[PDB]
Amino acid sequence: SAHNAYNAGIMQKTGKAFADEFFAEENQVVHESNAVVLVLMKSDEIDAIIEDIVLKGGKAKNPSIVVEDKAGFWWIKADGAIEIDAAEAGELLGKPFSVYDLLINVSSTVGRAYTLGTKFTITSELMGLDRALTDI
Amino acid sequence: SAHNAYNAGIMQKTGKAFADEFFAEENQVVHESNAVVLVLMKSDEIDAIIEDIVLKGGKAKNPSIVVEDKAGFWWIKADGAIEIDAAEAGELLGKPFSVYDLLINVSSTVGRAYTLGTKFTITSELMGLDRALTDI
Amino acid sequence: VNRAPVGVEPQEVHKWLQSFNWDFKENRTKYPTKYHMANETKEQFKVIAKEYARMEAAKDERQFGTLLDGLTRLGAGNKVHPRWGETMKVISNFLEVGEYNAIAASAMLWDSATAAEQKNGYLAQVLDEIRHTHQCAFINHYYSKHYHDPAGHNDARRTRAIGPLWKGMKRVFADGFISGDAVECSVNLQLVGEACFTNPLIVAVTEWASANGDEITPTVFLSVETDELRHMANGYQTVVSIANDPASAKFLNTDLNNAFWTQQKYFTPVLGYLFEYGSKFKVEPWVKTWNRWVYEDWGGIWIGRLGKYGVESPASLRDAKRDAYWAHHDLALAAYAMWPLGFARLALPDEEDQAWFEANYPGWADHYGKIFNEWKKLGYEDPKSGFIPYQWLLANGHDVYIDRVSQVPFIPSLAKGTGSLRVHEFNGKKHSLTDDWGERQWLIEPERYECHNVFEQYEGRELSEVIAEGHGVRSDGKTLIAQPHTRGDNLWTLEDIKRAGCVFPDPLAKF
Amino acid sequence: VNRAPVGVEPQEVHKWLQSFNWDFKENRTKYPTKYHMANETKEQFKVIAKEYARMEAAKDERQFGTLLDGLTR
Amino acid sequence: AKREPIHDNSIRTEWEAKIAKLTSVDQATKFIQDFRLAYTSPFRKSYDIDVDYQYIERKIEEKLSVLKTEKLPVADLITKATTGEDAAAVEATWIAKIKAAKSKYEAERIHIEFRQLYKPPVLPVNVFLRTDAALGTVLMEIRNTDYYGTPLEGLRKERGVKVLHLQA
Amino acid sequence: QSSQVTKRGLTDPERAAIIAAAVPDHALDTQRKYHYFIQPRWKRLSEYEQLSCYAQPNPDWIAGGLDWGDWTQKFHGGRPSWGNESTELRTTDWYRHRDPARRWHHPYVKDKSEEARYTQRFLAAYSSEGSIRTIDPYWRDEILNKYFGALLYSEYGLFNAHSSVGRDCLSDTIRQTAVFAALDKVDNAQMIQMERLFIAKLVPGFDASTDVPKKIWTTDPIYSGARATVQEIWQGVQDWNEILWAGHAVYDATFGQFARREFFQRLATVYGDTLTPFFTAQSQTYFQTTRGAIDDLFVYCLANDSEFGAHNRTFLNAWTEHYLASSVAALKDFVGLYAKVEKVAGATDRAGVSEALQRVFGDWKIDYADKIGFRVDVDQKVDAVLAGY
Amino acid sequence: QSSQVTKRGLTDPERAAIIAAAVPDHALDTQRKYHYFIQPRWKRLSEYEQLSCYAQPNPDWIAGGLDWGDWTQKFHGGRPSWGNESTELRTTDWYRHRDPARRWHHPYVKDKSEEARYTQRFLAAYSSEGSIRTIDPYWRDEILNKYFGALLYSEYGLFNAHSSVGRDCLSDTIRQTAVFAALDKVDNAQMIQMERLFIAKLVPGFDASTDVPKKIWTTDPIYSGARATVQEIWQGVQDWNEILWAGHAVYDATFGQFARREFFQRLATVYGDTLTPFFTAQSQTYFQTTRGAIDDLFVYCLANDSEFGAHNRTFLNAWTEHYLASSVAALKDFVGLYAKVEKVAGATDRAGVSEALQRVFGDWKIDYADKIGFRVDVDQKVDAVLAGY
Ligand SMILES: [Fe+2]
Ligand SMILES: [Fe+2]
Repeated sequence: SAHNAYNAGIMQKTGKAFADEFFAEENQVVHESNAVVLVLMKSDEIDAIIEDIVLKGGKAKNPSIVVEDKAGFWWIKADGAIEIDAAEAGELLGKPFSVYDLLINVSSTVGRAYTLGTKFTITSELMGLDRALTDI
Repeated sequence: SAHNAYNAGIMQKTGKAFADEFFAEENQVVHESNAVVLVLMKSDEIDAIIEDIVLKGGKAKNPSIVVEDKAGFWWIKADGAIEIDAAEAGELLGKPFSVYDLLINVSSTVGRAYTLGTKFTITSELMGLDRALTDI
Repeated sequence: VNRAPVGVEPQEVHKWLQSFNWDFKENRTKYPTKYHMANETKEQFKVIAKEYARMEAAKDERQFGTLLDGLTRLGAGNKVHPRWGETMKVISNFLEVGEYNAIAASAMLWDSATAAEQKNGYLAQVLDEIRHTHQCAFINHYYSKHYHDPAGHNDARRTRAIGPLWKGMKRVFADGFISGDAVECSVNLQLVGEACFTNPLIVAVTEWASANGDEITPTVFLSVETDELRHMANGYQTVVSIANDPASAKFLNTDLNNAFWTQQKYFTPVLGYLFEYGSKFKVEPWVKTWNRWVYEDWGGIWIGRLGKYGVESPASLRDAKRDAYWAHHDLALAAYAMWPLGFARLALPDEEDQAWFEANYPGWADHYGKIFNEWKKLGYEDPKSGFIPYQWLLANGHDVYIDRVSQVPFIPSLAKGTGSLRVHEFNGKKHSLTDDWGERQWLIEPERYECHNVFEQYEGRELSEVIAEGHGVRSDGKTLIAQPHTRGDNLWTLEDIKRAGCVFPDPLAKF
Repeated sequence: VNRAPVGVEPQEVHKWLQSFNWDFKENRTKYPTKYHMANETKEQFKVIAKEYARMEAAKDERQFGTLLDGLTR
Repeated sequence: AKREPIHDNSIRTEWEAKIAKLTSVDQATKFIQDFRLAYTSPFRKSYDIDVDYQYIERKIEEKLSVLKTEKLPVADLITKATTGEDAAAVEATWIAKIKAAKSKYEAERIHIEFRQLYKPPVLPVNVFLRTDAALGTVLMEIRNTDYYGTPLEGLRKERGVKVLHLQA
Repeated sequence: QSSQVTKRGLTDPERAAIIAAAVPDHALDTQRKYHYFIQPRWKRLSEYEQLSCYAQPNPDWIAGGLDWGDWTQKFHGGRPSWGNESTELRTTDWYRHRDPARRWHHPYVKDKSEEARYTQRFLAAYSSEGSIRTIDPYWRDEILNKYFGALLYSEYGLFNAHSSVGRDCLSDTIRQTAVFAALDKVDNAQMIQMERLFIAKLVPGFDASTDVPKKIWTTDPIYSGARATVQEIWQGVQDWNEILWAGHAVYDATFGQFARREFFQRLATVYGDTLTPFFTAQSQTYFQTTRGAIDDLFVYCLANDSEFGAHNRTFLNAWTEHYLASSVAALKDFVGLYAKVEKVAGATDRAGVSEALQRVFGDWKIDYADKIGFRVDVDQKVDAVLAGY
Repeated sequence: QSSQVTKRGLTDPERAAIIAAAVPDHALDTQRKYHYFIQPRWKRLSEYEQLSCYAQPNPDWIAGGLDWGDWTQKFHGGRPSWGNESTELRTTDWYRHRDPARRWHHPYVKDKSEEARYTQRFLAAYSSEGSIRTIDPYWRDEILNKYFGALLYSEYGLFNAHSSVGRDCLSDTIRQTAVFAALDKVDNAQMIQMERLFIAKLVPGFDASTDVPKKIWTTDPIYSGARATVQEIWQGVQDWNEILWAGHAVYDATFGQFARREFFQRLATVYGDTLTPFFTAQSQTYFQTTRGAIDDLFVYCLANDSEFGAHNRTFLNAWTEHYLASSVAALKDFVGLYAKVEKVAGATDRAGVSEALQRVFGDWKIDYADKIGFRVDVDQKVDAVLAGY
């Protein structure tokens, strides 16, 4: 749910309350996270994918997804993995759309991201170490 | 000079004063004009051509030119003819620029307009009747 | 061998185009015409197929970049004033049919020409009008995705068939382009339609769009007209190609005056209505726009300059000027009174609109403004009023007639524009004509003008049944697409219309 | 012969990339390093030269459209 | 009158019933010529089915065209009208009639009647379009000569209208 | 300046504030799919169908139309703006055609622009390479310059056949297919003349003028049957379905394919011509793209229309027998050209020409003839044209 | 949502009003030409020069640099980030090179994208045409599949030679020339493998795996000298000027041009191969574009540097004699391939191979050797390689 919000946890605090937790001793080492962050650049194609793929079928299969509006881009954070099938996006948009066309407006990935077939996947898994990459 | 302004002559009048001249008997037939009107769509390339070609060398050789800002486009009216050399525009812009590239943002012509070599000409002359069209 | 790098530039190929045609006995146009296009005519723009595509694709990439990237990211599609976003339902889809039919018209002229270069000029236009068809469609497609009311943006190719304004558009920008002497069509399409009226319709409108928050339409329409200027050259080339034909002296000024009146009859009132009543922020009075673009510049630079070659100032110009001042206000009375038959939402002029109308058209307040303000008090906007102004007009003797030739509506008891009612019976059928130029056309050519009008098709039927049958409803199946206000609440439904009990009469039954 | 319309998609070419290298004694990096990069490593994005250019040119056209047309106007 | 709906109504249904009962090329040719003389052009005999005749005419054309391909030899499809006449002879006949016309009112009636009688599928498409084009060239030349010569009061009388109203 | 500088509603603070107050806080309908009621040919509506379908304002008395009533203005005499009298063929819905390549205007010029610019880069490099030096100079100056040059008039004539098609045809997707096909034909003709103008810059005394090619097209018996067929398809008929079928599915698919692919392209790769295959690569790509659309219109749809398929095949079979005969004659005149080239085994001997004809007619039987029920003996047509060898 | 929705300064009425009040009513300078101080190579500054020149932050102790001081962080031991120790050649200004095609990143990928998409359209049409049927199946399965396939490893090796060039070279326009040249080489290799994968979809039992090509490249004596040269240019040297000169101006201009144009492309147009010339059209266009830039860097500039031209020609002549010898050996091994093809007069006989070698070496003498003062006897090199025929 709301653990994936941009302003989750410490980010809600201001002033001295923020400082106290920012400098707390337990927060001086990294904490492993199972999340991934996906940034999508705003555009006609992306706004349709967001509303009709990510926020419908996507959130139905991964309820942890949070989408936030950052003016020029969409900020997306979810547990585990996010997957976007370029072939489904093409059907939605009514025009040819390969995985390489989808990447025209995929702007950032915090996670392990890869292309296989028509599918773009960003996953918390350590691809190439824990699970091998494959060909078509 | 100012006979080529968008709001020249009758256009300055309002209310009944406008009506009276609009319906005056001498204004019920067309009046032959030696002018041409050129409309340029606003863009990076066009705005440079306007300021560094049309309003410098162009107005130096044809002082009748009037340029007016119509938000999305430039409205240009002059006596006789206006000429734009695409080869000079390319030197100004620092990139390849044929007469066909210039036409990307030439939006309207009231006059006889034609392409010969690198040059775009809009003229009050009756091309093909009074003066023949030629090849390269 | 010489190994310097060389290519072949477009104008090197173009120089050989004229020699591509060859002579045989059957090499003649298939279409009826009074004229003979000279075989030596040259074209003003030296375009070949490969360079055509390179030039047009570059225009496209910049246009679609602006639309799909920049303006979408800015949310521009819903920053338009509602009056104008509604008006663009009509402008872009009505213009679409002109773009579409111009494909066929230019092909008919390509057939009619004998010079390979003149064929090439028309052929480039054939391809441009396909481009513009898809561009107009893309505007409504984009609006459907991004603007707060997609209804009517999303289905006008069928919902336009309900109402009377669409019939008049089919005359000037569809049938008038393709039905007649190739040369009569050319003057309707290119020398008047394009050289004269696409300047206000496509260029000047972009300033009105921008004033009302619309940066989508300028992005597209200004690119559309980059092609159109090559079409203006096509029409002028038509005149050049028949200039030494003795038939020209017999016929040209007649076809020209018919075409000028045909185009102005619809566009002079319709564009003025859409610009001034379909906007919140106004740029300038329509009659000044018409003066600048139509009378002074088109009339002076095209028609005036052709006087050397027998082209006369059109006989109907004096009548056209009276329309430019008053006829769009006349049309507004019909458009507002018959709002349920459209596919756009309308707004009565507000207090500051009214002050602007009276200042620029003195007398407007006492004639038109008084009517609009009475309708407002009667409940024009309110779905629980039971009020539809078309019945108010009938109840006060202000009958509406459809011109059998132009399809333009006419209210003789209220009109200040040009015209007067003539009702003829011929062979058991009654016909209403509205001006001297159209009456002559119908009297000389009755079999060209048999168009069924909305009263003949809808006679005796109740308004809501006609709208339901035509799919003039939103996706709930009950709420009208058309509305008499631009607010987000209190939308009219089929039952609100049915409560008014409006049934179509036969306007000519009384004669 | 079979006359169905076929092409070759980028990932069909990419699958053969790994076999483009070949072994000789001098096939070693020229730069100083403490590490040895394993010869079997695979890449997450299957990109070939032609598809690289197609993908990047499409990004460019939209960007330069927005800049030179829309935002300038 | 109270009109029925536009695209689906009792008039169209009844006429489709009649059309279904045509079984021969000769019977369908007479049916379609009679229909077109009765209900098409400004010189039609009746305006009773004004808003439906064009759709009905389409349906008669469809029946006649299928009967043609079912019952005629292929060469007949190319070179003969369904009246049995030679297509090329029909073409020569009607061009000669319009070129002998002395008024625009005689020429206009010849062209309109040619279309009423020989519109496809009666005449083959290629021969019909060519003939229609030649007739229209003549009709336009006569009509467009001195187009503004006769004043409206004169043209109203020449046309033969009953003037029901003139606004003053 | 004399006129007001108009303030933009998008960015002017005052106008933007007024516009914001007037825009509702919610959508007034949820159907955002442009012309949602079009029936899709494929899984979901395509942008191609959305932007194209029902642009033509046909009434209900032209099969498939959504409008009503008579046209507003017709020809003198009463010819309708569009009408059923324009063609012998019939259908339940004229809007049913789909270009399988789904080309609206933008993808069409996007693709041709790539070919436009790459061609010029290729020519500049080819000139720098000096690759002309290996071309047999007899093939170059006698066959290429004269007889390939003359073929441009076949392409140009096929181009012009579409002028009446572009005016007369009865739906939007058909009109787009026809006009795009027409531009590709005139593109072919201009590309042939571009090759000749190119060779003229590299080989002094090479005459790139059209005078000799035009003379050969109009008077050389090698092209006598071809010119006769093209003049008939272009100017002898006006049924717009007949023109498209005769032009693309019979004449260009038999004579045109033999001339372009089996003669000029194939024999360029036996006489060391490395330039001509660059240009025929384009014409043959254009032929296959056009065929996909011609196939959909005629083979997939009209020949199988639920009410009129057998009716339509009657006309298509008649057209085919007449125009196939003209095309066989055209090939019989054309194979005389082989008397002017070096005899190469399996290429320009009687066996190679017979195998080439077996390819063109055998392909044509599979692509077109079998699918409309037209019965053809491939062997008999090969023998008929070999008569002129 | 958890975070504020940021208001846009461009369109929000309140923020736009504040921004408008802070923007001055006049410009604060009138010089609007980006990096106006670059010295133009042509009549006026080009966008290519504006976007490229002085991006590299060289100090004044690397010839031409505008900055000052030592690098902020160097290699262990003191190797500079960039330094004069990277090459034997010297110049008064490393920024002086200009690609005559003026390619910054956008025109480069724009052009290759046109070739990318057109290629796929051409292949779909070629498959539909059935044009494979006329290709000599021995040329197809023996020479094309095996020995053209093996050539991809020459292109791939030349590609990899640029890795150290891309790190080591000393200016921005040079770096762009080198990287674009590198991508074109790896493009060539992938295109050769694309052709093979394409033929595998049309001809059953055609093996498109790289196993046989790799075996032939690594162990077949036909490629033994070529592989030795490529391994040396790639991994045997690190002078980045030596790599570019040896790779493009000697090896690829002699062996590479003979293999691609004189053997595979030319003989495709004698054995009826209509597919291979489509792909070599690209590699040869890429070679000529690269040559224009190599020529500017080495022939126009470095060989004529006002202070170091004679100094530079000393190294260039030394490099040339060493690598031309390797390339002559490579061609001598390679012409053994002619023993495996059908003897065609003027093409694959001793006279045709000798005329082909006279083209490659004669062109090379004019394009490169004459311009750096290198003395070469064309006839003697032709005789040296014919020794292996
Ligand atoms: Fe247009
Ligand atoms: Fe146009």
